[PDB]
Amino acid sequence: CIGYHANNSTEQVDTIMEKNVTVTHAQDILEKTHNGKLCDLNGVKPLILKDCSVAGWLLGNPMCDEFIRVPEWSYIVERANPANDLCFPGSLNDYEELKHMLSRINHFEKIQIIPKSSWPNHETSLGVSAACPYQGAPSFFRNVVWLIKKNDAYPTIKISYNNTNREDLLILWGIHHSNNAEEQTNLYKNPITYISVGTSTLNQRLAPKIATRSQVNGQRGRMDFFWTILKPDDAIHFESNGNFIAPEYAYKIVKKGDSTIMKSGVEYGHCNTKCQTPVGAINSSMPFHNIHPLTIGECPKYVKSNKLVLATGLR
Amino acid sequence: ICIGYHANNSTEQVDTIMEKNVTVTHAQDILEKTHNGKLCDLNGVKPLILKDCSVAGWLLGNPMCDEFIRVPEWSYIVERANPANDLCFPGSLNDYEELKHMLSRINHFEKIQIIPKSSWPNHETSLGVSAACPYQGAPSFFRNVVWLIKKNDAYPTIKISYNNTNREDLLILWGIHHSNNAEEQTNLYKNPITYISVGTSTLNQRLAPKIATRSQVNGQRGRMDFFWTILKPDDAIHFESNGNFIAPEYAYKIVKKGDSTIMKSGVEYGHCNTKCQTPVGAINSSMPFHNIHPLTIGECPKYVKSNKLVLATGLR
Amino acid sequence: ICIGYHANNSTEQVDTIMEKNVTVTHAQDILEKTHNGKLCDLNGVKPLILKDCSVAGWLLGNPMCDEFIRVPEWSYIVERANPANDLCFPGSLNDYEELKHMLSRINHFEKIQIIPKSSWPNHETSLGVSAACPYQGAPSFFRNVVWLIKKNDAYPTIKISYNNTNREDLLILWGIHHSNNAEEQTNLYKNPITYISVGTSTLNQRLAPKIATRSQVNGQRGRMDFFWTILKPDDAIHFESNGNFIAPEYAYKIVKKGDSTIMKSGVEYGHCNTKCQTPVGAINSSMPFHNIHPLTIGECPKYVKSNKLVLATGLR
Amino acid sequence: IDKMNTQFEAVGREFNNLERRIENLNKKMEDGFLDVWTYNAELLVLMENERTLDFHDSNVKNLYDKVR
Amino acid sequence: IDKMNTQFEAVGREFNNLERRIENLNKKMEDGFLDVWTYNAELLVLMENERTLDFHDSNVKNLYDKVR
Amino acid sequence: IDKMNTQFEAVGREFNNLERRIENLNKKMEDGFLDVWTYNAELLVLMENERTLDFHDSNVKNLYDKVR
Amino acid sequence: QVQLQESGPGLVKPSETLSLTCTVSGDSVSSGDYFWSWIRQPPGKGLEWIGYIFYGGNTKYNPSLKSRVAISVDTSKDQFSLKLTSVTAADTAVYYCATSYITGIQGVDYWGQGTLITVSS
Amino acid sequence: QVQLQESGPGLVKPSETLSLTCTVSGDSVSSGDYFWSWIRQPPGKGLEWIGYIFYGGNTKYNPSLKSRVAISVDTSKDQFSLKLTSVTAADTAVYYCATSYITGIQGVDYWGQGTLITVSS
Amino acid sequence: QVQLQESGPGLVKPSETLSLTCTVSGDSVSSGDYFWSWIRQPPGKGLEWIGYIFYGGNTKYNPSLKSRVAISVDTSKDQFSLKLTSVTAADTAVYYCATSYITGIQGVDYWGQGTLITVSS
Amino acid sequence: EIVLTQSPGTLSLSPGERATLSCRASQSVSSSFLAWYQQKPGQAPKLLIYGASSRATGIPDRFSGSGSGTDFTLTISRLEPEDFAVYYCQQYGYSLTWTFGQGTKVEIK
Amino acid sequence: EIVLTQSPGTLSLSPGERATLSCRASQSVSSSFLAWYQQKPGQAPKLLIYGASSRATGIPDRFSGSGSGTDFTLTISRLEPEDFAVYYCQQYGYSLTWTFGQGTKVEIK
Amino acid sequence: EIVLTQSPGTLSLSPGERATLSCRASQSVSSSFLAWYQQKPGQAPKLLIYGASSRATGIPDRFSGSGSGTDFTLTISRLEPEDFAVYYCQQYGYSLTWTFGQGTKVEIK
Repeated sequence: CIGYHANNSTEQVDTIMEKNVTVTHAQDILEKTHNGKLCDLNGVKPLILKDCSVAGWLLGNPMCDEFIRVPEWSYIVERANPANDLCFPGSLNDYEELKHMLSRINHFEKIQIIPKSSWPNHETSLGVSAACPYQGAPSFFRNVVWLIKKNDAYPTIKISYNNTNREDLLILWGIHHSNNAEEQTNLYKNPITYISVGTSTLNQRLAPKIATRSQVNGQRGRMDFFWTILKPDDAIHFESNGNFIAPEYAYKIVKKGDSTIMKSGVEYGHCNTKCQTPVGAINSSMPFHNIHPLTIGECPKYVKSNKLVLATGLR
Repeated sequence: ICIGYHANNSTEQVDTIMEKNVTVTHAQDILEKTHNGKLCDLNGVKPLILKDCSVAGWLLGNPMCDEFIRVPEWSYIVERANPANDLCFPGSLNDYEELKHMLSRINHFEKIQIIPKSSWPNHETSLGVSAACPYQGAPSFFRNVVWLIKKNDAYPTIKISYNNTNREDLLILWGIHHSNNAEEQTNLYKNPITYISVGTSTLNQRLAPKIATRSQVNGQRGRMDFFWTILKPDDAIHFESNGNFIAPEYAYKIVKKGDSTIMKSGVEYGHCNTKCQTPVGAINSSMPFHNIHPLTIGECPKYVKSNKLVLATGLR
Repeated sequence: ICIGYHANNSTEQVDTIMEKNVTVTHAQDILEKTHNGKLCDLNGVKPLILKDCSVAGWLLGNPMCDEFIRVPEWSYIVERANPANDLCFPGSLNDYEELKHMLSRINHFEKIQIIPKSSWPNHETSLGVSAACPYQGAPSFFRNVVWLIKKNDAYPTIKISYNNTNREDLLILWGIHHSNNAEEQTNLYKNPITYISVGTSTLNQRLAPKIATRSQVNGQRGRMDFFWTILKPDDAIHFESNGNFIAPEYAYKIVKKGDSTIMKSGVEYGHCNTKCQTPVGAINSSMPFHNIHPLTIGECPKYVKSNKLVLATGLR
Repeated sequence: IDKMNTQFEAVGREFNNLERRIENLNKKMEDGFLDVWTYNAELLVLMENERTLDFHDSNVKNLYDKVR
Repeated sequence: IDKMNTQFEAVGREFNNLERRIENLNKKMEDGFLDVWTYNAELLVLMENERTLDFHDSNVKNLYDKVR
Repeated sequence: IDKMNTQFEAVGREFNNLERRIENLNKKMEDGFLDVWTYNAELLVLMENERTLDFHDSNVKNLYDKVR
Repeated sequence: QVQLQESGPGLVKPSETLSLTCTVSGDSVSSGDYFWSWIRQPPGKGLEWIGYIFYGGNTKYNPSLKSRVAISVDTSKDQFSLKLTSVTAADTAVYYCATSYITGIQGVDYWGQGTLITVSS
Repeated sequence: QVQLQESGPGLVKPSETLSLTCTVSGDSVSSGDYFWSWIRQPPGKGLEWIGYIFYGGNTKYNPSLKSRVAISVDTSKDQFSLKLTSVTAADTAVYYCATSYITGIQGVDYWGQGTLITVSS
Repeated sequence: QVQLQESGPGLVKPSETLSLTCTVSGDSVSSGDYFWSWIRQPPGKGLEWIGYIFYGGNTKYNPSLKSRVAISVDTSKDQFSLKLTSVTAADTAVYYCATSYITGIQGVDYWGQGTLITVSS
Repeated sequence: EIVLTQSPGTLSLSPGERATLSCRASQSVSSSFLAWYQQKPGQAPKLLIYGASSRATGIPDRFSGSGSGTDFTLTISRLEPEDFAVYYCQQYGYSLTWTFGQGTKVEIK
Repeated sequence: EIVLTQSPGTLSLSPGERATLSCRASQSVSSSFLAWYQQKPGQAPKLLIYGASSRATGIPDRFSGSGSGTDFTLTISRLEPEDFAVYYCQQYGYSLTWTFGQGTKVEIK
Repeated sequence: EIVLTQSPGTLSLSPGERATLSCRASQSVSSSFLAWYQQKPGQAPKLLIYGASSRATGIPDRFSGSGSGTDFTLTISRLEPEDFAVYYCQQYGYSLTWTFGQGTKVEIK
């Protein structure tokens, strides 16, 4: 006799001209299983922030004091609409570019670039606010200093810093917008103020805005923050006459590569993979999937389908 | 006895990869090339049609376009290319493209009077006409905004606020005016140095006028700048100005939930229903490819740039 | 009697989907992997070659780029990577990338003198030289712009205008200087507080200088800011400045018909005729795939990143 | 024939004269998608008709040889 | 089946409310690529099963007629 | 072999340091098109050579059986 | 700022027309922000209105001297002229050129100098 | 700027509680930049501290009158009130209303006017 | 603003070289906006020019002393010194240190104090 | 046709006192559309007051005015030897009928 | 519990001279977290000096102050008819121990 | 080699009058590249006038200057007990030959 036979299994497939044929021992190339746990990439372990944002972490939110330092990482995990964020209303200039750059940093370290004792003619103690409390008493940030009049005045500030290290730095500072004319005299005697910051490739001048605004978190004032990067020989120069939030700590980076942020709330795990989805981790060998489009790393393609089954089988 | 052969007539020549001219019978096509060249309706909700005006001219109340007051709800916008009327007074509208993108697909549009014209006891609201926006031979100005000038000899500082007590978002427009020289300012606003400061719970702004000599467009050596904002069902908006202020009178109420685009065409209107629309005409085809026009609004088949997508199912 | 065969003595093995390696007679390829390493023409018209200067240094008259005084129309631009000369004086050019995109594919380039050097009776035009742009051991400056200085003790207000009477568009450039302290200003321009203002039929602008302390690049502790615009056949341009002015001398006349990009490479010139050009070398092929270099100007075949695209027509 | 399809692709041109680079990006994307879809559509037929005709030519003889 | 693959595509959504046009551009690009890949995968499996199945068919009959 | 073609796809890299996101978008687009074209090119030959060897080896026996 | 100047014939026969010329220095006639008008003054009587022309071609007239009046604009030699027809014996008076603002109108600011036109045979 | 007014009852029998009110005019009680406090002053003696409340629900208390003290606030009528319990003979106090800045804290500058309370049977 | 100081040795035997030094305070010697020059003065006669060096390595000389002149700079200790050879009897110098602006050049304004060099055996 | 009439015919005053020139109307006219002038022989009328009581640039502080509705009233403060001329009321507006008055004069007591 | 003691008990002065009222401490307090007051009968004590030594808006030039560490002082420079009242020290801060002193008075010689 | 000669040899003036010191030239020197100096014994010459008539910062309002092309001049207006020194011409430029003159002196009558 002739022919080949089989009597086992049940897997029906469809073709371009027929739509239901029983295929024996078929196989699939569609990824639809996953472990619902957040795990580790190729060596470098992710950065996990529980209830803080990037701006709150970098600037030293009092409620997020646990994240003192982390050596190095690959990407970032952050919940949707984190509760803490900035305690004082305001904004951070070029927030998205900073978040793009902070991903995939291969060296991170805190150093004291301007000590607290280098302000002999100013006041650095009574700069606390009631919108950033701590254990039932008012407080403020940790990496920045709000400077106000010491005796009765506010002398012009001319400070410079030379980058003698062998690595780049990330420096942050800010400005304050008041409520009316009578508020400024209580903090900075001078009525008309400015800031001026200059580096080799930077040039900037600012001035505050005074007006009436609504109430957010019990305050009608605002704050604006900025950032820059300097090179192993550059020097940064500051000049202020008022409304200055001077820096205390800077950061050291090496900046090789780029990545993105992840928004999810899944639990941590111990795995090794190449790509990660906001719902779980996948060790992928098939070239297609339908789990979730947004991804970090090398991942198979998105098809929006459930029935990719071809393999082989007689009859 | 034989087999086949039942093809007898018709002529529907087609081609293949390794042979280029075969006479296949009862062929078929999946290329869309026939269309009804008329503008029609999209899923029941009728689009908005402006005949000879621009979006900025409509929203600001052009005196040459006063027939459009009632616009309940729509899907897309039909605006003829190179519209004539437009802004009668030269100038610009800040972030025109963002507003144009967002204004498409509004699910509730309505006009309300937020600041009545009797709410300025110490200013002037009647001597604000211009010769670049006429009306039946007499000079006029826009209708949704108010241009304020000095009343007796002065322009007292303005401090006005509005609290949103409705249950919908609102859209608000105001502006600034740029003079020509230093003599013009005194005849309108006594103060020589002016400013505007507008602040909300998420907004901050301060502006100052620019004074210089420029060219002539429509017999005016001056310009005008406009702005916009959106506020929330609980928030408030505050104003302050020492001069050069175009105060608001009407504000709109919107609901959003959607986004679309703008169609630039000049074709006639008709009674119809479809899913997608092309500038030249309408189409109601289910075949997956077309040839008519790339730019489209709605769900449409693909663009191939070809004429001969014939597939057929014939013997011989 | 048999059928088939006529096996040759070649070796052109190829691959399939269900089989890996079979001997193919008289194969063929559609993969482009050869080329000539030289720079030649594009459909007859010849590109522009700058050796050791940048676009912002050619369009302003770098002292060490004087070989380029007059060049007719062109197609694209060849600029060496990390070019040396560039702007001798530290600073920046506003909207550099838009201008760079604009300058590609210009169909008429010419130089005209729109403001002669004798048109400044009450100012100085001979003391504006710097040690950061030397010339044969003597300090110099650009050749397309004039740096203005007080004459006796004063910098009177400049109020000049130019009406375009030619039947072509023009490109105009100017700039502003940023001092380093409050004594350099009084040693150059008597007025402590300065401004400039530029106005056309479509453009408004007002700027002020910045005074501060910065680091050292090329010896100097100051900076320069440059700008550009285009005016229409019958429009006009107006200037007004109280100080810190870099007045224009020459302007460029263009017509324009398209756009292209710039090429960064260092290969030698050639004489050919190709539709498309690759930074490493030229290519004159008709096959639809290649692997040389993705960046290209003109109509080019596709990028596949592979080495063995062999299709063939071999028996057995 | 409605095997796969798309949904709600609003297309327009909203860019001022100082954003020519983004307009060039949009034009490049549209031209690329045009190329992919024209190649796919005009090659799908060139292989569908051949197998269709071979189907016809194979059956018009296998049904014959059924007679034995 | 691992014939050609991709390399390190980091995907996200980083745009504020004043840059909605660029977000629309990104969404259009993603939808287009999804359509390309779904069409390609579906048609690849649809044509692969037919040739698989008739390869599985003609072989046994030529195995039969080897006996001549 | 020129069944499909393109026209004037001038390309480059003209983006600043503060516009890294648009550069990332451009790189993603280029990589995607690379993947589409490499799949299409590496599959239009693998399925072609096999069917190239169909009327290469089948005509061999039908012209034989012509002799009857 | 504007300055005006007028001159014309000093005697015209009845039933024919009448002509005047007004020349401006400083700004242009195409300013687009002015009210170029005409005003009469019979000797021993009060003032009167004849009509004005502003930017474009728009114009208005008095409901007394309507069918016998016309104001035209010429942009070459910075002039605008008036032509009154069907003259009667009761139309002898001084004549005036006037100007006014259109946004924030404040009456009539600048005036000409005057000229006498007497009609008889 | 802020002005204060307290009023309140005068006589209370022993072993009962004590209740005062403090109205705020001008800036709202939901300001979020002030220290609403209470300060006593036994006649013939010095001053002392009781406790304050600021934005939120955060309070602090003196470790002398700690168990028998409570300060509460409301936003409707713009008031903050005090409820002293377990009154004794040595609890006569001219209760004040005081305010202070929280950022750049200076000395207390805006005070009320005073009200006398006597406890007896 | 800058201040200069030269000092330097004194008597020198004939047919040999000569050497001075000039140290600056305030602005650096890498300023790139100055004309560091040398000017001599034969006693009982007028003044004379020798040459200057500005930013880079560029230099110029007076075509009378050209062969026996050399001006050099050293950024370490902020000095620029002069080396004149082939000294004869007619080379008594009171060599000055002078500075001048390079943009908007005015007259030379900031000079040193003066030192006498006498050559004899 | 809004006819405007000036109530006084001729006023003779010694230097020092004040004038009570007043011109009424037939239909009520707004207070933002009125003006006052001064006419000297030979030359042309100039502007004194525009609006209802606002003063024109150059006019001294002695010249004042008041009125609203239909009745208005001009008032000079002190008589100086130069003040002797003829004044006109005007009703400039956008009602398309600019009507002057018959005028009034002042001369020596 | 930071207890502040004021060294002077009662000072009687003729007009013209200066007062040397002082304020010791138990534990060393900072100089940025201490103020002075002035209490007149009935209304309240007001603010005189905030910080170590810095006058309050409205305070005349006469009133000065000095001191640091644990030993602060005060001075009235010139005695004028008005000045006769009772003054109090304060230790405002974030140490949760806002304790005043026992006060000090000045009356006519 | 632009040789410059100062025509006056020695001027003897009583206090009060003006000096007319001149400075000829061999080639036509521009009016933007010439200066003047004042040499007291010991220290140095110092700037007075640059270009043609622009005075130096600190120079009193008594020194003038004119001339162009080849023949410039000078003036001291009024004589004071201080003006006793030697003045030198200069031709600073970019002609690579900075040539001074021979000098001129003034002293008491």
